[PDB]
Amino acid sequence: AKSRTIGIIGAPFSKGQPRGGVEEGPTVLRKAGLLEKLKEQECDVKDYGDLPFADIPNDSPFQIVKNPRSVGKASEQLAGKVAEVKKNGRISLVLGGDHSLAIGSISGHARVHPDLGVIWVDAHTDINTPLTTTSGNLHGQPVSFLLKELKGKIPDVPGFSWVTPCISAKDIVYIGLRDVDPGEHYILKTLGIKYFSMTEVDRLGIGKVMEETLSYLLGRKKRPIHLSFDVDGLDPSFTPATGTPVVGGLTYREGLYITEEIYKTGLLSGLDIMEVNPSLGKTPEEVTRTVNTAVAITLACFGLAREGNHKPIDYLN
Amino acid sequence: AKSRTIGIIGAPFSKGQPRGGVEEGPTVLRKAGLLEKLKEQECDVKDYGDLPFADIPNDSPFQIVKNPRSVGKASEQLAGKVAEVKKNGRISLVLGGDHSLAIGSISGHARVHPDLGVIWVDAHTDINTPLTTTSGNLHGQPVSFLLKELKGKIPDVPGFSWVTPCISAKDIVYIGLRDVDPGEHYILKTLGIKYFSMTEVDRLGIGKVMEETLSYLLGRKKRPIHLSFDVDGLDPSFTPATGTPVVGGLTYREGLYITEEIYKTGLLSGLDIMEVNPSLGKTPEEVTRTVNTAVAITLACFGLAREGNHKPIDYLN
Amino acid sequence: AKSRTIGIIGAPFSKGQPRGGVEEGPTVLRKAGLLEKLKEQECDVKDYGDLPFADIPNDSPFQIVKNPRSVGKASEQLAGKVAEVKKNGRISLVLGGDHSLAIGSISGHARVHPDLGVIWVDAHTDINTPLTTTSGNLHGQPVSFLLKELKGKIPDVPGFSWVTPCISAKDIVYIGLRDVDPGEHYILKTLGIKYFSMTEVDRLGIGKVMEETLSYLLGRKKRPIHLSFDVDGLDPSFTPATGTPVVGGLTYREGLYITEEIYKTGLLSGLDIMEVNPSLGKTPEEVTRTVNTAVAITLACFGLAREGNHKPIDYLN
Amino acid sequence: EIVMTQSPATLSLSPGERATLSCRASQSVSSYLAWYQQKPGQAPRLLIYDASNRATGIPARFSGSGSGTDFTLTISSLEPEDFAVYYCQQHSLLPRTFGGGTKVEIKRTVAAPSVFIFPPSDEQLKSGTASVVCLLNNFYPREAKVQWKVDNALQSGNSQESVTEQDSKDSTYSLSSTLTLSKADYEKHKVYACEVTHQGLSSPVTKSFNRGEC
Amino acid sequence: EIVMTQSPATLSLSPGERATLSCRASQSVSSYLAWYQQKPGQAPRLLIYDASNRATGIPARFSGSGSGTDFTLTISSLEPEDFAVYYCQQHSLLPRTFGGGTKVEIKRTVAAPSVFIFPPSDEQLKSGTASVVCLLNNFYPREAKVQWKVDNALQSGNSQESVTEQDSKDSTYSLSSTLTLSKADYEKHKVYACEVTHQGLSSPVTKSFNRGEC
Amino acid sequence: EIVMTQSPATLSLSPGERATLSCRASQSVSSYLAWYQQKPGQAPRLLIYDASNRATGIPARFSGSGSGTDFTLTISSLEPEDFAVYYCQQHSLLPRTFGGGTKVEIKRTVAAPSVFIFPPSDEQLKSGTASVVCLLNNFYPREAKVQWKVDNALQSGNSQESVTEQDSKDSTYSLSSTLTLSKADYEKHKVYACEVTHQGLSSPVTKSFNRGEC
Ligand SMILES: [Mn+2]
Ligand SMILES: [Mn+2]
Ligand SMILES: [Mn+2]
Repeated sequence: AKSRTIGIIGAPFSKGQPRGGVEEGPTVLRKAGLLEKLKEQECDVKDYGDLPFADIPNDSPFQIVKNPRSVGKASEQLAGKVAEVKKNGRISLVLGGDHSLAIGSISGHARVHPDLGVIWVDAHTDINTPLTTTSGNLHGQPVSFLLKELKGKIPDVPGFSWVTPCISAKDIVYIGLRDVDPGEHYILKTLGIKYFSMTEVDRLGIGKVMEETLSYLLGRKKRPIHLSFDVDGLDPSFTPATGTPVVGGLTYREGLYITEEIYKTGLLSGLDIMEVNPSLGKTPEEVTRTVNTAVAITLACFGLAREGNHKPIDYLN
Repeated sequence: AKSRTIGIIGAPFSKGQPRGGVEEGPTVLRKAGLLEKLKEQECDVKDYGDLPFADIPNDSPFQIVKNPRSVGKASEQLAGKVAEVKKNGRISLVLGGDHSLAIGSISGHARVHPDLGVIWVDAHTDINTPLTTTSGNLHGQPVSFLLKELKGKIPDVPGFSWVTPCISAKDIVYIGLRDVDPGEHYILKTLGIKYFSMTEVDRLGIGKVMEETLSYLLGRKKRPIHLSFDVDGLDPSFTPATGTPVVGGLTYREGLYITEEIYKTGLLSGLDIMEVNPSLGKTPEEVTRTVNTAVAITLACFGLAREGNHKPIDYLN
Repeated sequence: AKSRTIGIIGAPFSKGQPRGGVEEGPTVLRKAGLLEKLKEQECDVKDYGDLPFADIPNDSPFQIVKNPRSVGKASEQLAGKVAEVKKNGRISLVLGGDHSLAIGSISGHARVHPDLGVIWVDAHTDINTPLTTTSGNLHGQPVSFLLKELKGKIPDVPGFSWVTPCISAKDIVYIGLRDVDPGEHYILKTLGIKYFSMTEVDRLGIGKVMEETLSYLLGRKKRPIHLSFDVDGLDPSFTPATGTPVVGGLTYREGLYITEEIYKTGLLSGLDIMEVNPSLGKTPEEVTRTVNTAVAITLACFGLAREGNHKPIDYLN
Repeated sequence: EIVMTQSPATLSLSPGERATLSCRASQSVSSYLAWYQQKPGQAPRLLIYDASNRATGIPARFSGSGSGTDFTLTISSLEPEDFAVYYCQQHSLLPRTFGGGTKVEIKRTVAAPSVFIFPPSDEQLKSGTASVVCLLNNFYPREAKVQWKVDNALQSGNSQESVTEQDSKDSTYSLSSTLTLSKADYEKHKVYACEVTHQGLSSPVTKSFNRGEC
Repeated sequence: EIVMTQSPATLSLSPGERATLSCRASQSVSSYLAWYQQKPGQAPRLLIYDASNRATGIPARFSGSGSGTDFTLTISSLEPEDFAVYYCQQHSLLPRTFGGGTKVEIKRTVAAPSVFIFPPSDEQLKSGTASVVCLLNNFYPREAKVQWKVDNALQSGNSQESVTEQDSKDSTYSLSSTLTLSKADYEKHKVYACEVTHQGLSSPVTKSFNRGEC
Repeated sequence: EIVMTQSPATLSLSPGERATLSCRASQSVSSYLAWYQQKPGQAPRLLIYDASNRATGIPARFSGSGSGTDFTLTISSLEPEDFAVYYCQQHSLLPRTFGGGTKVEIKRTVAAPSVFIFPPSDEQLKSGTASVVCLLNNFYPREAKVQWKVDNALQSGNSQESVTEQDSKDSTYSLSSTLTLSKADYEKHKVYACEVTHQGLSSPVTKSFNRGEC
């Protein structure tokens, strides 16, 4: 169909976060066999392989921001690949990896659809600047490069000269905030970005939150929706093998309801699955649950309803 | 009272499912001492023992459906026993075992109360035919024998000639659906059966779902209600020792709220507790949690409110 | 500020409950470093040390009530200390320990604020008398000494002659009831005390329950609020190292939402954290989760919102 | 952990009539176990899948019964290609216990081993060791003994035996206890006798030599 | 894992006045432990349940104190039926450590063992073994020695001893070191002396025989 | 558990030019490991923190490269205070494997040990033991042998050796195998020779005495 027409982009990338091991994100998810789990239902599955990311040894850092240039080269390569696969009319499934990849993901998606919107599901806002950071890790700084309102507030980071800020403060909705920096919360209150922390989800319920989210983004104008997802926004009871484990996250049922409502919009146009670290699994059972969680999220993004799904023909024959 | 007047039926039965071990369902639950946990409050506890289920060695299968005749003999024996104990004016507590027992449970209950309704709480619809199955396991096929709308669609299964389809498509409400076959979802959309998957529960909340359930079943006419329950509909964090573990189930609090609202109706007339497998416990702790979960569900069916319960006399004496 | 101005009172006390080990409640929480976790945000942290509780060897019991006099001496010492630190205009953070300490906590708070209210978050009502008890443990009997309606119904317990019943039946709201005695439920229905068991929370959602709670207590008159908290009201998946583990408790997200709404009132005037037993941890991981849970509850009581918090200055500099 | 006890430990049958086999369970499996065909040096092969019903290309003769404690496996029409170690194995209980082993032999007659002791080589004396090898060969059944005699001293522990499979041709067996000694203990003695006691032997046959004879 | 140290290891008291006992904790139990009456060959019985308060049919004389590190157990009015191994045991900390053992003996006087060595039987020489048994009998206290002498060779390790309980009648003891030897080492020697050193003995008493004498 | 293999096992360099060191990873660490300065008897000290970039007060000469399997550590301007055991250690994978050890020695020339055997004291004969101590002293490198000879019997196992560190002054070494015997085995022999084989020695030097000579 128009929905569940998939270009698969694997990015075995880790250089925007400290703990190496999310390079085996697409490796484990492909050996979890997301492709075959799509191929039952009417999915136009087409992988495009993994991207060859060069290793620049002289990736000289910024003041606090470390590894700018290899990350910028990675996201520029990924922006080309995402724009390429969205020329195909597919839905850009990109998965890594960490949030630094989402820069080029949203970039190449905005090259095709400049009118997009972002649902950034994450424990964090990841809205840090090079100035307002504490770690300098670019997986904590993807969003600030992509916001038009932080133009001039973004320093000239080596490797991100190609980056064009493509969305506005109204173009993005956060869901799942429970680990927010004072700089992050100050910027969030500064730009007036619509968000949904764990407080409002516990207040309204996940149905009312998803209702208000789709009313905010698609109630004005039906536009392509780029769900960019972090696994730590779900509770680490389900996803302990994530890079930034923060307790008190969303439930597995809640995330499945989110992705089912996104599929029932049908305006999903790009999916980003990051922070998948099998090396942070204390048991392989932890890895197994986390990977199955991410796969089931992706399947419910591409039509796997919990109520059941069938090919529209008679079965009583 | 009229409520919590219990006939206890244990069925150490496994032949409708593959994994042997749910024969020690009534064994463990009785050695969990559900009787004494009823005997504090005003429960007319009366066990009727376990049923002697014959072992037919020549239980020749159907095409895909395996062991038809011993299962049919089991449910016919159980239909006689359920009709017997509902002649006593009691509430038919039946517990096994697997969903194949619920055929004879609803059968003997409909022999006494033909106007009943079924709340089938389960991860599955279990609405499979002999034709539309993938396993042929009759615990995946109890409901199809009991539906009047599938008359003619049910093949002549050896051992189920006594089975009369007793309820309509409007007579049953599913709660907890998260593992539904395409054949099952097609039949569910075909007959227009009222249901509540995990999507609508995450939308409305368990209070609104139970409200709409009792409005659908008892808002028209006050009729005897046969809650038939599966433990896998609750989340396997609470019940890992079930036959069909499917993640993302209902919470323990939600199931207790369901059973408390059912007790506050007072029209509960028959309870079925199936898929209790202590052999699938990886630890005995898993078995302990699952058994305590099922017992607490049964106690909240028979009046154990979380808010507290007392004999209606003065205690300040 | 006026809020988050803290007097810290540690009470290494256990003699109102059987299982020794909650004496290392303030020891572990202070070596968990709640002080430094307050000192980021604008907290006037001032510890007042631990209280020296005398060991009376001739603590002759009542009929069922055991250790009356050392517990009464403990709560009288604590009532003096709580009244002392509420003369300082601070917010009385008291933490132990068990519910017997909450007697003197509410006592010394009512010495300063006789118009207070109590949010008793607990799995239990703990409203038992010396007559209507089953254990005689005073952590199951704190509330009955503090209720004006049980005057005369309270026997003359040795060591509690100083105790003045300070609140009414309308002055207190229970949240989290799932283990209620028949005597407790009879008294609860007798006095008409507003409460919220797990049934009504599963019905209304934690947002509606907190809304109705603040409407009941502060909708009439803005008054100082003494949140007295038990960790067992939260689910033992998060807090297994509690003295009275009862399954089916509140979620960690729900308790954080409760404490965030309490901070957004700003009328929080005294906090009690009891039943912290590191010796009941089967693993040190259990102790770690439970302690981090209690600390995060306290931080969200003192302003740590999940949505994020910042000092009200510019960060884009 | 339901113990599966196979009632024939081994079996020997010159090819012929019903050679029915048996396995008992410690509990009630109730027709939920399978039969297997571990051939020597081979992967096992499924014979019966659920106590009967003759799985997927089994030829004509391999029925079985049970339901539900003591199960049978009927080898009715023997067909001597079917000489393999057979296995009951429960499945519908964890963990999934196998049977014991049902080595099916051939029952020709009881024959005598042609016993041949062999001195160690002088090349082994160049190695500083000594291994005396006492044959048994072309006999039936495996029920034999070897009693080493080192200037007539009943020794063991220095001796490793070696059991041939039953031959397809003559259904025989061959043994070799290997009295591995040091060269020093070898030089201490000459009379290296090998008392072999077998059923086909009328006597305990003591095959001997002297150190330096052959 | 709070170590419970009982300050009397054992005790001996001819029946009389206060025979108070002691147990110390490694931490502050604070009146949360109990006292026990493990009689010999019997199930233990509760004496004091929480540091005092004289549990449920204890007769007249078994008070105790503590609160909260070093606890006491007063045996004030001895009553010699009460000769049993006693136990403090903490409870309100996991895991629940017991005490050490408080064997209460009787303090008659120090007596001498009537020492009787015994040759192994010739029936034991028919068994191919030999066990020489050296008595001690009717003495006090248990503080004794046995030094076996095999043609006057101080040996041990081949000898297992055996301690009677203190008698109700005469409060005595009886020992038997059992010099279990091979028959071969038995045949090597004759003078089988048993140097017994006890406090009731004035000397190290060496009870001997010769192999083949008695 | 990525194995970190340091390609120089040890190194010896009289102080001078580039003394670059190497460590290899079992996987791709990709510039996420560090270099360390465990001095003898000291706490380790960070040299390089992420494959380069010369951590926080490192003087002038301690660059390195890598990215991302086989990493280098350049000791370019040797500075002989820097003689320490060096360590690569991965970090961005759990668990966090260290390297092997990079003992940096000094390469003066190969010298001969001044070998001195020492009898046990008669005070040790008063202790009922005997330990014969054979020196090696003032040599290079550590590659030596000691073959004890007890009336010329090649023995070991009763001998513990002892390796000095390389001296700051003369860069030498000193060994002492300590032939610890019983007094009984000591009294059995006199000729207590110590065959020392070292590269600075032209011969296997056998330093001897007689029991009771010195
Ligand atoms: Mn994130
Ligand atoms: Mn089911
Ligand atoms: Mn409580």
